[PDB]
Amino acid sequence: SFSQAVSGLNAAATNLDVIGNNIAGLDVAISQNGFFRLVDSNGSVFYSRNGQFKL
Amino acid sequence: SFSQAVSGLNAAATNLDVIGNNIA
Amino acid sequence: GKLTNLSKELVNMIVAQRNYQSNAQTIKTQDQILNTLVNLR
Amino acid sequence: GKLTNLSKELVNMIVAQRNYQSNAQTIKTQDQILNTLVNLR
Amino acid sequence: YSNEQEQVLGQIVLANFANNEGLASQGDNVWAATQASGVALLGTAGSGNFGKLTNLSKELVNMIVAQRNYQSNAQTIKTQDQILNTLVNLR
Amino acid sequence: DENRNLVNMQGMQLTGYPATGTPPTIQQGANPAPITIPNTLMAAKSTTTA
Repeated sequence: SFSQAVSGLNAAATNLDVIGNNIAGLDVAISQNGFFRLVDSNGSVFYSRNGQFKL
Repeated sequence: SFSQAVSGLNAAATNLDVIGNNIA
Repeated sequence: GKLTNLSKELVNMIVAQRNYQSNAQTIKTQDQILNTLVNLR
Repeated sequence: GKLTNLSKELVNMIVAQRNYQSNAQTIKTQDQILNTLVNLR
Repeated sequence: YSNEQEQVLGQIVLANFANNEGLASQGDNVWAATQASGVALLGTAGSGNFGKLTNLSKELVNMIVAQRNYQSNAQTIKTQDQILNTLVNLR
Repeated sequence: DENRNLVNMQGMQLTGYPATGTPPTIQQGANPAPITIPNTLMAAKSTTTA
């Protein structure tokens, strides 16, 4: 029971940390759904709503 | 009598654990 | 029906923990009495 | 579609921190009960 | 350089092991390869196995549980000794 | 350090592939060796392309 309580406390602490983290030149950023589609110089593909671009 | 007392204590501990789980 | 669109507990736990402590004390006491009888011959 | 061209959270965190404190208190209490039983023999 | 030119001077290598748990701690956070860890397999940051260079309560609780267990073990031992002493005096 | 190596607090030397050629480049065939960052000078170059 003590172990279970400790685990619950740890989970609560993790949740609190996550909440804290959440709380913490062209511009076409997106308030909507859809992501821009980006690649690194190796061709791996990534996605972001950030629309801050430089040429 | 001692065995019965021990059993009662174990039951109480189990109840406390259940209450703690419910609270969590 | 349609889709839509604590102090007492803590106290109870305290009472339980207390009861357990009392039970433990009673047990320890019983053991002491048994030890005294054994040494009595 | 086309290219275009906090209090509740803080409260939730407070509730969480509180729950954690309660859990810690419960744990500390459990340890105290165990220590008393061990000394009971 | 001050002539507005640059020169490559080298490239840092990274290593990985099949079993990091097998590495021999040398103190600080320095390690030696062993038979248990396997040989180092080398590469570079940003290629193959390696990504680029970037540029407590539960534990305490576990320790408390351990200390508790040790105390229980000590109590059991002390009790065992008491029983032995009573038997010896019994003849 | 004075030896122009990159060292940790125990004085161990960071290693990697050396650069060779002119212009210097990093090869896939290379033995890791202590990184050096020499201070030394550059030779003067006569122009051969423009």
